[PDB]
Amino acid sequence: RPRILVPGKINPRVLERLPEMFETVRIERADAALVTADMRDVSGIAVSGKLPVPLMDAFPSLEIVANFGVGYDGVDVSRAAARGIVVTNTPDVLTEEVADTAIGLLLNTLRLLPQAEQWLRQGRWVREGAFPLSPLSLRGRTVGLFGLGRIGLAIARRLEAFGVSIAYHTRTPREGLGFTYHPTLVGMAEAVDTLIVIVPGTASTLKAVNADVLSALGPKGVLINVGRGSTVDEAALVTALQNGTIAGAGLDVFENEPNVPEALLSFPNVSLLPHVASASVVTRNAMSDLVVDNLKAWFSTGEALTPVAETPFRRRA
Amino acid sequence: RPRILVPGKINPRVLERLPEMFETVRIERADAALVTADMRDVSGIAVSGKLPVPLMDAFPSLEIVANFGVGYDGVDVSRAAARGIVVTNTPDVLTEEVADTAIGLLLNTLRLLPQAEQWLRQGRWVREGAFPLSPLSLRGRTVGLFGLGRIGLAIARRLEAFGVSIAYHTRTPREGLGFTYHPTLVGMAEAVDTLIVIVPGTASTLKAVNADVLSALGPKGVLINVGRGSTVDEAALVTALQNGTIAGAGLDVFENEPNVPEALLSFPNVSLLPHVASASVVTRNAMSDLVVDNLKAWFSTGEALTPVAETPFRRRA
Ligand SMILES: NC(=O)C1=CN([C@@H]2O[C@H](COP(=O)(O)OP(=O)(O)OC[C@H]3O[C@@H](n4cnc5c(N)ncnc54)[C@H](OP(=O)(O)O)[C@@H]3O)[C@@H](O)[C@H]2O)C=CC1
Ligand SMILES: NC(=O)C1=CN([C@@H]2O[C@H](COP(=O)(O)OP(=O)(O)OC[C@H]3O[C@@H](n4cnc5c(N)ncnc54)[C@H](OP(=O)(O)O)[C@@H]3O)[C@@H](O)[C@H]2O)C=CC1
Ligand SMILES: O=C([O-])C(=O)[O-]
Ligand SMILES: O=C([O-])C(=O)[O-]
Ligand SMILES: [Cl-]
Ligand SMILES: [Cl-]
Ligand code: NA
Ligand code: NA
Repeated sequence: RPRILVPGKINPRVLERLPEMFETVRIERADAALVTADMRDVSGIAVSGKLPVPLMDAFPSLEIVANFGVGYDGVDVSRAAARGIVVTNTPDVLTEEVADTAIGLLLNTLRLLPQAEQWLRQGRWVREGAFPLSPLSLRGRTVGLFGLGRIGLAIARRLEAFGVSIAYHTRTPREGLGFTYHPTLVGMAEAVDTLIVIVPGTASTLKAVNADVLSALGPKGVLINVGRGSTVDEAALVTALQNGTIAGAGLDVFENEPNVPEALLSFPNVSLLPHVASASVVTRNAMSDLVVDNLKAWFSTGEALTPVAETPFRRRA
Repeated sequence: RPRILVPGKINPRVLERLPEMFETVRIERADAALVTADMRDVSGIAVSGKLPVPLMDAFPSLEIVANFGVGYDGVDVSRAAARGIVVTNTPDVLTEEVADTAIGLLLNTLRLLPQAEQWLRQGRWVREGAFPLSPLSLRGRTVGLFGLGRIGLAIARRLEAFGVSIAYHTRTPREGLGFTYHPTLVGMAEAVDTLIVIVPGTASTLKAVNADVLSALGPKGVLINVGRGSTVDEAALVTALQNGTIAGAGLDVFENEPNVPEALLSFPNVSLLPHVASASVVTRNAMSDLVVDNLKAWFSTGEALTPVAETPFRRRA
């Protein structure tokens, strides 16, 4: 039985299913200091969260890293590729769930539904009367999707049914769709009043949503981030909200989770979520299955199910 | 200049625009006791909320009641019709807004987004870690719309883009659509796991969502009510939630607003809103304009813009 390392916390379904083919090796944190000599025969890793290079490089027989999540920025895929290690992620099985969350977050941001529920639950409906009217609405908005991949397209399909205009920005256009392409992010931001962020966290997207993009978005502007916190210049966002440069924001992800700047907590026009876009039992069960099924496919057939683009590898044993 | 009575609270936009053609007469509550002899020449009423018959019958020259809202169950339309009084409502201008709110409420009910935001805002992400996974999801659900009118159809169009099956129950089928018709409410409830209520509050819908309907909905069942509180047997709903007969509920409307039963507040699988489905500035401005424009059309041309079905009347002066 190949030996699979699981560092730190992971969905119990992964742990439950690894014994179908594997011996499991557990360490308490993703930390190379916890690796003992008896673990040097480990052939695979299943991981949720960051995988530091020193931990990855502690295993000379490592063949595969199975990442829990579609984003795999916590894995140094360049180093994995240089070592001939395949990296797998969990695309597709979470696409519709994340797109649902994005829409919920957008509606909560615009219509203040969480605050309205608080008003009721605190007894204010009885004592004070109606919750104040929301200054914003989805009606009449124009939405720009930064990213139009698996998840961005699913978000766009939803938004088509809400009667809003849709535009998008990607490095390469996706022709065949009826959406307006913008070759620059700032150009799209100028044209739209609602910006949805759903790109990976890479060097090319680092602080792409900056002061210039937020200024272009404009005074009716609403920012929704369901991608990675790294993509938004978080200090610039706080400034834009403070000054009324933009009208609101809804964020599922942040620069340094679980820490959220105190200033972001003060704004009554901001909705905040603790990175919950895929966080249902059914979707996390599906993600768990795909982590395990990648490992099973690799060790049984030599072909993973969902290798990442950077590692189109086949097993050599 | 005709004199228009405004009893109790109304959107200030109504009050701002009435002077274009009318003299306004205000009373503090919708209460016949507040009517003075000098008010007996009043020719119209603009009202948000209930209009008791004794108040309506205090005005012998009354020609028109302009209701703020598409639902007009707070007006005794049978008595208005018997007196030859036209009744107007505010359809269409709120359709897309209410449909938006219904989807937001559904997503908040299923994915616990308001609770997840509370977890973050209370500091729990830091010490306790991730918000627990939501037991429910929209993924794989089958939705039954009780009502498929202006607003029900708008909700269905949205839901088509979320990849869920859609069925509906109305007294008469709407052929031409690709949705499955059910001739009974209980039959639809059997077949679906998600019931969205969007019918008017009438004698025929009074407690239609009862213990039998909730039992048929079943143990994965989610109830969303954005129609009228009268349509749901609220005591039966509390029992069903307590016993695990159904899995969750999201409610914008209640039997005796603003009072919500204490038991409903205790359930962690319930989202509650203070009747906010149309409650944005833009949509309430449009509703205000339609109340005033009905009154202006009536007194200038003798034809209202949006008379109700029960009063297809033309002005006689
Ligand atoms: N909040 C959460 O829980 C979740 C967050 N995520 C995040 O969402 C991301 C996207 O997921 P998914 O849709 O499956 O990924 P895809 O690879 O299918 O799509 C990525 C999109 O981003 C675009 N893109 C990438 N780099 C740039 C760039 N520099 N400038 C402009 N566009 C760029 C791509 O187009 P092109 O290549 O043409 O530029 C493509 O349209 C994940 O990497 C993850 O970080 C996903 C799931 C859960
Ligand atoms: N929470 C909120 O803020 C809002 C609530 N509302 C409520 O929503 C209601 C619906 O508005 P709207 O869609 O514009 O109205 P419509 O008149 O356009 O649609 C009403 C629908 O209900 C159906 N219906 C009526 N009685 C029954 C019955 N006994 N059994 C089955 N179906 C029935 C009708 O079909 P059929 O006649 O064939 O039965 C029709 O499909 C309003 O009356 C109002 O009370 C609306 C807006 C705001
Ligand atoms: O990429 C993911 O799936 C994530 O955000 O966890
Ligand atoms: O019927 C309406 O529009 C309402 O609920 O106010
Ligand atoms: Cl998980
Ligand atoms: Cl109002
Ligand atoms: Na703009
Ligand atoms: Na059922």
